[PDB]
Amino acid sequence: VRYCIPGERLCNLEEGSPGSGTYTRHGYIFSSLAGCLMKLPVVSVVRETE
Amino acid sequence: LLSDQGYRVDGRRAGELRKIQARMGVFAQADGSAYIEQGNTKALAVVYGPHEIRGSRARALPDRALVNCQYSSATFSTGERKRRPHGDRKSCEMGLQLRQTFEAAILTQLHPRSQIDIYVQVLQADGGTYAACVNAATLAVLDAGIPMRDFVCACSAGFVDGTALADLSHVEEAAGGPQLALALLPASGQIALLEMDARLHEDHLERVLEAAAQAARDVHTLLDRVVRQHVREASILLG
Amino acid sequence: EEQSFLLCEDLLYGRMSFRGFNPEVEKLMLQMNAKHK
Amino acid sequence: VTLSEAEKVYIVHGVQEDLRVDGRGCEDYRCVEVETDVVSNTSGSARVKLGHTDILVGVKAEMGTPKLEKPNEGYLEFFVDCSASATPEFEGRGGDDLGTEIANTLYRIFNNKSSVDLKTLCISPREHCWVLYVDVLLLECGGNLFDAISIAVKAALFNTRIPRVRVLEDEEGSKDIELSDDPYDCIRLSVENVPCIVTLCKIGYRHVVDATLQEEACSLASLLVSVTSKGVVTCMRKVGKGSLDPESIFEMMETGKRVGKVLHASLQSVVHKEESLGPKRQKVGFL
Amino acid sequence: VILGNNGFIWIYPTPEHKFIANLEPVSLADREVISRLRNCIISL
Amino acid sequence: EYYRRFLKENCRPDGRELGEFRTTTVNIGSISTADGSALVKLGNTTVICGVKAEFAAPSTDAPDKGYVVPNVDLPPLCSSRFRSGPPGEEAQVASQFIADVIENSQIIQKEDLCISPGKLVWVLYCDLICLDYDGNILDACTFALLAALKNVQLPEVTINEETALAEVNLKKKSYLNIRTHPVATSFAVFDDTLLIVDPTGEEEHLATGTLTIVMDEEGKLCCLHKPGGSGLTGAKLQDCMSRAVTRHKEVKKLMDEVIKSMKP
Amino acid sequence: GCSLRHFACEQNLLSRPDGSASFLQGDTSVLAGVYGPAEVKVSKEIFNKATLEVILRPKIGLPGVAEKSRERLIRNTCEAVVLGTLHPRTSITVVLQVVSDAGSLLACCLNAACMALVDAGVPMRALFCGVACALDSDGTLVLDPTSKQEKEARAVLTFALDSVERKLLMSSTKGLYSDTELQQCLAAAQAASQHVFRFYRESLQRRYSK
Amino acid sequence: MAMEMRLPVARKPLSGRDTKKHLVVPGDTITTDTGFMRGHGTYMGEEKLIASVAGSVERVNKLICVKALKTRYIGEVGDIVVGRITEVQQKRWKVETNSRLDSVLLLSSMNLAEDELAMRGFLQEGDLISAEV
Amino acid sequence: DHRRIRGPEESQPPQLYAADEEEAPGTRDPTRLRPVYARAGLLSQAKGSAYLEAGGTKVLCAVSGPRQALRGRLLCDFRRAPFAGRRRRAPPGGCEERELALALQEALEPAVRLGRYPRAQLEVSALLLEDGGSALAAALTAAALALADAGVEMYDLVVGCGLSLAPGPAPTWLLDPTRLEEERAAAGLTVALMPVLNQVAGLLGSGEGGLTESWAEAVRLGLEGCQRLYPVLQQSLVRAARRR
Amino acid sequence: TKCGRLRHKEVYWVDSQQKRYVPVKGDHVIGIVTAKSGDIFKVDVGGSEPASLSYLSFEGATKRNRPNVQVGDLIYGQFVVANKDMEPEMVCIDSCGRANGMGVIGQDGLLFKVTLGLIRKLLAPDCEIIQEVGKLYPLEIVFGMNGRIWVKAKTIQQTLILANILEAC
Amino acid sequence: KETPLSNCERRFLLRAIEEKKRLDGRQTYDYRNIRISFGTDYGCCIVELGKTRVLGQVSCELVSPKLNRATEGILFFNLELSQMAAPAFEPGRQSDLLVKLNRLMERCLRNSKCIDTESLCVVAGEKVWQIRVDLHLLNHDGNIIDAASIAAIVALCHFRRPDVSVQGDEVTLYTPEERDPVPLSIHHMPICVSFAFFQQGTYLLVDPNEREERVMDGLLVIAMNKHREICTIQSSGGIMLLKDQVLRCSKIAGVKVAEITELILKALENDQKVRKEGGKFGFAESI
Repeated sequence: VRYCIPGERLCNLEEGSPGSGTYTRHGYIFSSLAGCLMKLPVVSVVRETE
Repeated sequence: LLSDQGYRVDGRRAGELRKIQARMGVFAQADGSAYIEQGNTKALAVVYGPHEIRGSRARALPDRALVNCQYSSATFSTGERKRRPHGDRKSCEMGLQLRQTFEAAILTQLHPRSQIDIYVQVLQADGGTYAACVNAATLAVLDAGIPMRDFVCACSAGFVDGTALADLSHVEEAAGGPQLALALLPASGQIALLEMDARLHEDHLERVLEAAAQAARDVHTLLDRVVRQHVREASILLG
Repeated sequence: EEQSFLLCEDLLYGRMSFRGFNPEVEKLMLQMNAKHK
Repeated sequence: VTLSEAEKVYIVHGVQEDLRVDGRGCEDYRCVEVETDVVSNTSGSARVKLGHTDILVGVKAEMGTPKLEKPNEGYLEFFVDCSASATPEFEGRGGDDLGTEIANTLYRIFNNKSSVDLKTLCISPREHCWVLYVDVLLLECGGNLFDAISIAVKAALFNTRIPRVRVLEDEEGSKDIELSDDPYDCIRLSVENVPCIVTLCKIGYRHVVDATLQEEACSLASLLVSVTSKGVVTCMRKVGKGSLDPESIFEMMETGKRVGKVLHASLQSVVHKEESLGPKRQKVGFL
Repeated sequence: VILGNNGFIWIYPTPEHKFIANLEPVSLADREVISRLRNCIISL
Repeated sequence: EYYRRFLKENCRPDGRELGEFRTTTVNIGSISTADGSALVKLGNTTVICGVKAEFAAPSTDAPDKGYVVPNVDLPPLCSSRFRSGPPGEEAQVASQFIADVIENSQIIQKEDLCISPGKLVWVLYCDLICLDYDGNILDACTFALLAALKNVQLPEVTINEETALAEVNLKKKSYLNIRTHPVATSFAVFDDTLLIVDPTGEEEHLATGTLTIVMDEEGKLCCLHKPGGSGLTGAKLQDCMSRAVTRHKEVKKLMDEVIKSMKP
Repeated sequence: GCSLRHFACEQNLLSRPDGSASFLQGDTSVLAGVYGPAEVKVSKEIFNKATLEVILRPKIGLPGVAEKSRERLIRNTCEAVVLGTLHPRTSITVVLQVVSDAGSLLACCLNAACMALVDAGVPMRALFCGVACALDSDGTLVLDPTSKQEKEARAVLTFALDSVERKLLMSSTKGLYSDTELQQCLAAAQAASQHVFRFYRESLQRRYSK
Repeated sequence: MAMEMRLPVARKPLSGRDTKKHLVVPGDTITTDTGFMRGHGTYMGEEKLIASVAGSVERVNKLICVKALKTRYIGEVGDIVVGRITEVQQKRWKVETNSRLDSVLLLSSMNLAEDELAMRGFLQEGDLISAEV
Repeated sequence: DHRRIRGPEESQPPQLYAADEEEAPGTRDPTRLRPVYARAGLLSQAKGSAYLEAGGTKVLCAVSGPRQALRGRLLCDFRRAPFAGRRRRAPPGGCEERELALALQEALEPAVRLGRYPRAQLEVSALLLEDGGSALAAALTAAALALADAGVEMYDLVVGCGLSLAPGPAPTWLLDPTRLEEERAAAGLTVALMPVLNQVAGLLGSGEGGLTESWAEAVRLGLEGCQRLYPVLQQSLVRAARRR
Repeated sequence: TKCGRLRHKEVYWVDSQQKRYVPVKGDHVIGIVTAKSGDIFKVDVGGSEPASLSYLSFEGATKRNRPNVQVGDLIYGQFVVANKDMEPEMVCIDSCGRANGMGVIGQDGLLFKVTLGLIRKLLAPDCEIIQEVGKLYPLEIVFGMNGRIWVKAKTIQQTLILANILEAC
Repeated sequence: KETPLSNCERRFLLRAIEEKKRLDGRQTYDYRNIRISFGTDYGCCIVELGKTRVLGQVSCELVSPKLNRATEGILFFNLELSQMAAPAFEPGRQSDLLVKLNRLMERCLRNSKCIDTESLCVVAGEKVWQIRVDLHLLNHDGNIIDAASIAAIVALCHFRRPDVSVQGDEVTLYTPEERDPVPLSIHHMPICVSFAFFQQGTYLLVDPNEREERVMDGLLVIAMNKHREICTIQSSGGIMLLKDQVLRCSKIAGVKVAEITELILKALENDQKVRKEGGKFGFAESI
């Protein structure tokens, strides 16, 4: 388990697909919320309440 | 000293006006734009014409048009700097009387659900502000082609030493006391608006009112030339 | 339990006329009177 | 909402290859009109006309308390009336919003203590000093709003004539002040250290000086650099919704100081051409 | 060019194919001819 | 929830029972630039009180009295019920409450604020910004006011040779004197004569009536503020008095311990 | 020996409002006009209860902060006594204009508001009235003080009381009193409330003569 | 990088007009021959045809009207028009031209429920359209 | 005017009447940061909150949640506390506060993506309790952390640092000054950049004197300072998330 | 809940001279047309919220025949639904399906407003003023339970004297 | 949210105008029966123009003078529309009628030189009396102009100010217990008369009430004097009128100002003869 901040990158496009609460730059998937991540996987970062 | 041996402070008699020069079509960005000057009083008028209501859509009347007038004086008009925000009372009135005079003769009947805005900005006030604003707004409306009943002209008059005076300056409104401005449409002789703040006796009243109306007619015999001159040098370029 | 006021005490009629002034009005008033009586 | 996105992408592709919608280059102003001394009820007056946009500036003189922070010399005051003459969008209350912001920037442009020589404005210290009321009344807003205001306030401060007053004071109350005659009044301000604002609005890979309304509306962000005559740079500002990459700041800063030199020298030459030419002549025309 | 019967004039480069948004960049000579027509319309 | 949903439990849903004057902490002298500062945290309700001092001219009716002006501001920082711009109704009511508490209790003689009677006099601006609003803003406001006026230090001033002189860092600071100690306790009233102590936001909002008692040491009542009605009898007010004495004793112990801690 | 000064009460003066109550207490004078059930803006839509606005204006100066606190006290007393669950999504406006300030404004204001809510016809559970006591330096209390008795005294208390069981509805304070003084002023206020509640019934019989 | 400033040049009248078009200002009287119908840009006053907008006059065998020089666009049947989209209402779009009201474009005229939410996609708020009236 | 309790007519601060010569604080290292204490989620009734402390500078921020192409619009309100600083400002303010609010709004919109918020608005409220130093940058940092803990979508955090110039004969830029170092100062600058995307989000700095090279060096030094300052904010927001 | 004199009939009821009308189910009320919105058009009653009317509720109307209702004309009818929960709605038809004088009143007759206690006094079967008024000269009047009186006589002077004598007691 | 007027109301009322008959039964040239009542303290008046109640109060303080006018006292007027007067008079909604009444009252009773300002100055430049009058509209059923002018003149006549004694630089005021408050110096009593014009100036009416203002299209205000001097006139409503009409209107306005000046003098005499013998409020003639 790990919590993540919006600025830091997660993985490349070959290792994962942008599913929810993230965004995609050239060669990278960056998180876009403050919370924990869950996861050709679909990785997405959410917060515990909603 | 205001009038001795028939001559005034400016050096003009009791009947004649100031020198007034009106220029039409200043701001091509807007719809109708006029710039008028009566002596040293500068007036600038912009009308954006019959555009549809942008926001607050409950304001629209079903039969006739709506007229919105806003009076704003420049902050550097007189010697003392005055501030137009938090100094709204004098202005609110000066806007509502413009609303009255231009709901009087603008033919709102031809424009249902229509907003006509008349913005007047005064750049240098030297007495007779209201008449200059009404004349600027009339030239501005007749730029934009909103069809109205009559050419509208306004002037002012005072009463000193048994004689009536026309088109007062700031000096004559300062010390004197009897002011009387009126707005007039001369095709029918109907007085469109009266303003008078004085201690004037009843037996003189009719006299100064005649002189006031007479001054208004002189304005109608001058600005008309300008308008015709303007529209003549339109048509030569067209056909 | 009901705030009525016509079916509390007693009312009169609907559109009461006078002086055979109108016309259809007299008949309506008569009908109302008949209902009352 | 003011223009579509297809015409946005056409404008940005015109921008990247040095031909905008009017045919100007990357670093070219359009024609700029400067008129001195319009309003005859001020100490100083200027009118400035760029394409569609119109800025008129009047400067008066007043007497008042200097301050308590800086006691021995005077200060400046700014008020911008974003009037209802320009758009019906700001009619009753929206003008005081935008007309706030411009005014704030001007304070920064005159927060130097080396901008304009305030030691000239002192009458007698801690008692009476002059307060330059500078009022900016824009007639019609047509794009690139900050450049013409700076050009106008520089021209109006050049036209500013302050009357020579010396105050005699006695052991009594004695507020008697002279106001000597002969309106010769050589308290004309030294304007050569007064800065001008240049915008550098960014549209694509290339940055563009003097955007119009379309060219601002297609753009994301903008840099706001105030340049003096020689090389002196007063406050910088980022204006805009978008972001801005770091090396573009340095490129736009050098381009800004270049355009600042050109503007300043040309304005000094033009206003000296005004005062060299017939102060009783020329028949000053606002039509 | 489209000369509307209201006060609009629209200027667009001519297509050879003879809707969909063709968002390709227009060539430079075509752009400069487009911008020469616009300034002449302004002057008129 | 509902009135039955809070009434059928008949025990506070926080976990606190009844008459549980909840956890209060203070910080003393945290904000260094102001002359006096107080931070009060009671049951995640957070109030900062700050005191500024400025010279001014007294009135003609009161030539030697000294002004003190409280202002309780409620920004939208705390909760979503407060809007931007001018202060709402709640801030004005709380401001007039702090004002007439200062007026009625006489925690400071006005006459001690004089410098030269007729020409210059101190003005104490007491500004109170709420940070997180849950409930009982009046208690936290007046208690932060006490702690902040405990932190008030003023420098020596003297008018000599037509010049007013102040020596701030010249070791001439002195504590402003206090006469009394007013402490407020506020109660929430449900309609079935079940009155509770120190309500929270949902707890006050579904409740009908509100009562407030400000008490000195001796048993003097500063003000009895009760809008809202819902019926009341005097024996209930005697019970209110009997509990508010104990809460006054507790908060005096707490404030004395914190001042003795920040003695050096 | 504790008794009020002279009362005078008048109904139905104004034409346009839904209710009108003039209340003259000694020298002081409060006029109250109340609009009945009427239309609300959408922002104040409360589905259970009726919104109850109170505006209070003194005659000199524009109204300020303390008057806002007083009119909040008025709105809470009235919504405690106005049976407002019967009329949902309607607005009742209670307007008060101070005619003559001779001391104890809140008592005369509450009496005028009660008579105005009666005559306008808004359904209520009970009547309510206001009185005031003044505690001097010695401790002799005076019911309904004058401006000079209010000025000299060390404590001024204003109580709004209820008509069913004489319970305390509203209380306002300028003073430094103790609890036993509070209890005595409350008992004297209950006796004064008995007198005023008889005065309500006498005037309401004086109206319905025809 | 060069900039240019100049003194503002005063406008010149620049005169031969050679025009006989008959010109009116509002308030004056149109010459009345019996058998005129009516016109737009004028009104009836005191049983006399009074023009109401400054400009030239046009005479048809039955129609007498006043043609102005600067008006906003008037609705005419067979004209082609360019317009800018302002709002996306439920059954129609609002199109702004330089007419006295924002023009309306019903969905039933557009050649492409299934229409309601997809209406936003293929005609964006703020683009430029051209159509017949 | 009449919605607050009025008092005296005109008041003066004591520091102008105070007769003392306050010494300059001396010489320091240029890249000497202040220690940073930040924690997020402090408030309860707000959706997201942050508290930021640096030496003598305190700032708090909280975010009201979303309420009811189309695009979101975050309007931000910036109030200074009336007892921050030597002189006491008016409780409305009105002149300088709107000027700082425009800096906040024009620096936060590159951070918050707004395509995910149709027809909604966000209220960012910043409050400056103690004006110990760099006033605009700490407000930016705390507003960024409060928006991040509030749960709105972003691209990056916003880290801002202010600069200042000592008016000596050799102008040497100082980093993160104190209030006395601004009072002695001639010119002060403030930058803020998103460190991951490495783009400047907003720069506002009033000048007294300089040259084009010196402003460039100050900008790149401020970028180094914010990039340097980032990880403490990172670990603080991680701990605040671990409380959740 | 109100001040008044208690009266009983075999129900207990109190009456009060009050001006504002509360919407009560099944009363004869003169209302004023505010505007029309499609099938329904709204009517001002003088109560909390304006009521609704459907054009098919008038006598002998369908989609083929619109009843002639103009904005700003008074209408005599009765409420079918009137409670605290929703906005009220009225009709101009009987329970069997005919109009017993309901609908548009018309023009040329003075409208004014009185207290509800005056209507509850005048519309008793034992009354005094109405028989004298009918005895003196010709006229015709309409009462409305929200406190509204419409009058018409042959001439204007008798209409004014009728209005004064009706409202002045 | 106000109740709209019927079409039949308009038609019947215009048909009543076309035969010169009002609603209540008076003629065209008749004011309603007025009543003047006084408060307990000085300067509190209640004017009933007939189902229209206006409250008037005069307060007075000591304020430092305005700098340009060092030797006279300031008058400050406030006509505020109370909430109880009309159901559409929500605060902030009716700005137009508020400004239109406020400026008319201010121009009349300031620029008419009705009450003296030069009698008020205590110490030149330092201490001067400052008079603030407040008029509250309580019930709206007719001319607010006429009733407001009556209430303001009666309140200025009835007000008394506390005495001050000037000795050197000592300014010693007294309580109302220690000295009798002197009455205020009044030159003359100007008053307003409202005229209603119907269907483009064919039919002249005096004093319209509520329905009579809703059906009208023209309003005119003439302010006159005891000595038959015209103080102020103002037109409103957007009507067009010939000068013969205002020339015949001044005469009727002179007759009316004479009668109401008679009523105000009877009011003051009756109130003073009441207060000479035990103290009360002095009713006044209602005719």
